[PDB]
Amino acid sequence: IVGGQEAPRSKWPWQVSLRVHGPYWMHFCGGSLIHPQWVLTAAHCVGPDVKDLAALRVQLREQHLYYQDQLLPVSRIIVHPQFYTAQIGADIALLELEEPVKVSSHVHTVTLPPASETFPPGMPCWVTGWGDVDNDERLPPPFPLKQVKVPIMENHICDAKYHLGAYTGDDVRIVRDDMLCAGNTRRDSCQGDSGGPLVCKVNGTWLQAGVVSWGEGCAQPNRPGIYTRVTYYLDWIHHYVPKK
Amino acid sequence: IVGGQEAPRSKWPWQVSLRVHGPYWMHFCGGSLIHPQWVLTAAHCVGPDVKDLAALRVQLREQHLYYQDQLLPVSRIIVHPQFYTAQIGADIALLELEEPVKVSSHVHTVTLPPASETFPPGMPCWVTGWGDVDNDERLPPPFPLKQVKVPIMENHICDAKYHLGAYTGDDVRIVRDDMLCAGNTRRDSCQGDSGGPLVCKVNGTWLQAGVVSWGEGCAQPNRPGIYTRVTYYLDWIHHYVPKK
Amino acid sequence: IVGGQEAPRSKWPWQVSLRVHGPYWMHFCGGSLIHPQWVLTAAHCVGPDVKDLAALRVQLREQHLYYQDQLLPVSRIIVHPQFYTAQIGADIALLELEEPVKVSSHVHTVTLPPASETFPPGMPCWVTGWGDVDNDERLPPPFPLKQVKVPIMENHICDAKYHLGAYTGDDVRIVRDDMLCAGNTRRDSCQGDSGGPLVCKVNGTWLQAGVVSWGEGCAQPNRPGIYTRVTYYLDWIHHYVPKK
Amino acid sequence: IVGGQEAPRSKWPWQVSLRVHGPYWMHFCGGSLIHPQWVLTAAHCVGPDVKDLAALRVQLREQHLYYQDQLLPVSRIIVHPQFYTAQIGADIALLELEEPVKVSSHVHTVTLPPASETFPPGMPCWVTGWGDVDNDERLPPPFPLKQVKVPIMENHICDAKYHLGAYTGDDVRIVRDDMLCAGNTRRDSCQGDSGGPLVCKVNGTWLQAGVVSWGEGCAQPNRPGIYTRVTYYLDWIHHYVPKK
Ligand SMILES: *[C@](O)(Cc1ccc(C(=N)N)cc1)C(=O)O
Ligand SMILES: *[C@](O)(Cc1ccc(C(=N)N)cc1)C(=O)O
Ligand SMILES: *[C@](O)(Cc1ccc(C(=N)N)cc1)C(=O)O
Ligand SMILES: *[C@](O)(Cc1ccc(C(=N)N)cc1)C(=O)O
Repeated sequence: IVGGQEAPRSKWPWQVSLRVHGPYWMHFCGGSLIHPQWVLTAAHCVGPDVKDLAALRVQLREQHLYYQDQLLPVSRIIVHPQFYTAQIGADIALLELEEPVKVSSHVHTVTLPPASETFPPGMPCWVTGWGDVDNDERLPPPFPLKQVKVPIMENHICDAKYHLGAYTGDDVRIVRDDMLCAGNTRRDSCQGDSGGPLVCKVNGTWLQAGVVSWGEGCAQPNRPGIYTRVTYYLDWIHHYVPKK
Repeated sequence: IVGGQEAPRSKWPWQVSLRVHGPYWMHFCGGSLIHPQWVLTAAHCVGPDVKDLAALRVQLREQHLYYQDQLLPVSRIIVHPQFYTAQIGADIALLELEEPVKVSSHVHTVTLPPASETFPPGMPCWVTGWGDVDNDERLPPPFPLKQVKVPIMENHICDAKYHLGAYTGDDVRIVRDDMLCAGNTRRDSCQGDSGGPLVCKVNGTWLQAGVVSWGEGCAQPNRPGIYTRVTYYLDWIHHYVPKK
Repeated sequence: IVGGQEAPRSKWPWQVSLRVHGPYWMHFCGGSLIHPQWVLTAAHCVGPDVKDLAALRVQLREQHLYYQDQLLPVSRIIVHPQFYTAQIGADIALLELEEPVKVSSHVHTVTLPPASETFPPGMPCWVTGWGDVDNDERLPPPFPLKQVKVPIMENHICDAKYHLGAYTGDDVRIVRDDMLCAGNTRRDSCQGDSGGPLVCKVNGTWLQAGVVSWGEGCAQPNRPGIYTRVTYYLDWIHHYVPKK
Repeated sequence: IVGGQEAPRSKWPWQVSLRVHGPYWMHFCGGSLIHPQWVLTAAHCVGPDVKDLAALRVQLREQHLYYQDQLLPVSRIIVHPQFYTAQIGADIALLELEEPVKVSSHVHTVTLPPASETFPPGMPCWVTGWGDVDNDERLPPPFPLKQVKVPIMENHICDAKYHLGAYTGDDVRIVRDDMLCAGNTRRDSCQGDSGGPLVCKVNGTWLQAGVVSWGEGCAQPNRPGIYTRVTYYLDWIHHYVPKK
């Protein structure tokens, strides 16, 4: 997370760390607990190539990355059939936990938005994660969970900003309708934050607007971070994730 | 160039090496001389972001990479307008030389293919460049120009191979129509070969079928090399490049 | 610490970690508390070149490296005058803390051996530290304190081993008299443990036999770890460290 | 070679490049031809740990590092028995070529200084090599052979500087008697030059004053380059290398 501060010990009870079997289960992406047995994350964290579930393990919310690990195995990985590359969109995926978790005040789910929310500019949205604090500036130990308040931005205004300084004709759409932009030159999600959540407090309830997807560098001018529009994949998600 | 051998001192007269002003003008992509004044290459080598022409410079064909440079400045860079990402297609771009070249036996142009030629499997095709001799295995000095003979693949079988081991549904074309495939587990282009020419001998003559675009690594099984199908952009090329 | 295990949360009270002011106060060497206001460590961790005290910092014994840092600043650095290189010997130094520490069950001084001791082969000795667990294999997070039990080796046997496979004449001494050897092809200290302690349980008492000084790699055949022999610099240590 | 320029195609006929069989025979040190069948180089380049001659190979003087290689195998390697560390001394070794060379105007031997010769402060001495051009700044291809003119410095003055900014006592001698100093903050030998010649023109003749040995960084303040004193090991050199 570029900019921001260390999230208070009881702030994002839905945050989860996706780990791989390295020399040690090393954090490779984030995700959010949307149902006691399902995790929502970016497909590019686990695709397009098939991953062996043994190599994967989930860590629910924790204030400092490796200090109190309690790795949960995954039972099934579901990546969107249209996903190939983040720039092409559809960068989203579900990880089914082998066993349901026991929700509490410190670990409980995030609410998906209704298929009628647009998350216009002005909304108080936040991105959270344990990713780099700047370009090629990794998060120094003790790996505290950082949060940042980012500003939504009209896809159209965004798409345009992405053409400034580029050879790409304007008739060519860079920012797809299934994506959502947010951030500025000093506030942005970054490498290692992928799969994490962008949640906005709509009418008092934290809703998950998007999933950290891609971008051209961390907090670069005219290059806001791109997130997957949750509302665009609400149905697909529900094919697997029951309502309650 | 995975596989292959060092190329004869008089084999690929159209080969060029694009250089960036580093500590030195180090090579970063190849090209092909298609007109005494224009260089054909992959857009991804010089785009989508705008590049400083002074920071660029073209080196004509040579047997050993930095022994006898004779750098030529580039007058204009013309990246295809629909280009944003290699996977998305349109990975082609043109470079106009400030000054023409005095063609010879060791350095002359390559014949573009006719708009009809499809280069079906069975054609003898070669790829040329100074790139990695395997994944993360950089070409050792004296940096000899290597050539390798690759087998052409039909796009539908190429697309099919690409779906093997991938979560990406089959109704999702991974290998577009403006792309071509060539290569196998022991023969293929690799990092640093991008922008290079895939040429085939069609009826006793060397035509350039494709420009080294992307791939999922180097010489990996079921992930053959993707090249920009030249015939597709034949028109566009000609809009800038005069005939002869 | 190559080989071994994670140490008990109440095992090595004298352990300290030296921190350099970087992006964060990173650990660069171990060190021991031998007096509530004096830290004993290897000269190479802080010399021969003069270091600035504002950049150096001592952290007391902690189970996991960066979790609950409580940095203490250093008042003075006293390297041994005869020091320039580890191989040449005299690899020892003292760090005067700014303020005395409040000794407890978890954090208290280690007993310096009497000038009479030798710690002959067969001594139950242990080395502890937060270093590499193998050559080029850094300590994976959460950085637990490790401990490994190592066999003391007689100098003359150790010097012979150091000649096996080397060009250096036998008459030439590699292992000096102010050095001590301990370890084998499976248990040894490593990069990062430098400056730490090698304590032995002498007649029901923990005595610091040496300081992790140098070696030709971690746990390598015919190259056991070389430690500074403390009895040798006792009088020197005492010119600054009050008795009790 | 920090500072200096590319040496003329006929300036250092005695120059040689030592090569280790890697992915390719990479230059790891320089040396000099002191007799048609022996090469003199710094011991640390080939010791103290025994090396396999099948992996070493000597390339004679060549203007550009890998372009026109002609590797010669070694028959015997003789490391001075007192060697173990450069800071300790006796950094000198001899490689015997399998066959005598055919010396010529471009490739022939250098003259060894007479026992008397001292090389007073200010001497017109030169260092030549294909090493780093600055700390951590490697010599970029085409790897020209570089040279630089460095001023000799008296051992007692040089040793004085090696104490400036260092804890080491003035009573402790850092710059040993079998070493020699040369260079300054903008002209100095560097990483990869080890073993190369330090020749001085003394009364019309180029005499090999020293051998690049060690130093605390390249072109660093109060840390002039330390070379091995040749006059010092003459007798030994001659115990193997015949006179003429
Ligand atoms: C993701 O962290 C990659 C990623 C995501 C988002 C941004 C951004 N600037 N918004 C940069 C990088 C991963 O895959 O590690
Ligand atoms: C290109 O060389 C990248 C590149 C090109 C081709 C392949 C391949 N497997 N055919 C892999 C990578 C560059 O950008 O340097
Ligand atoms: C020390 O840790 C260096 C060091 C010390 C000891 C050994 C060993 N094999 N016993 C290897 C390396 C430092 O300077 O970090
Ligand atoms: C030598 O090149 C190491 C070396 C020698 C001398 C200097 C110097 N500044 N005089 C720097 C480095 C090797 O072992 O590669």
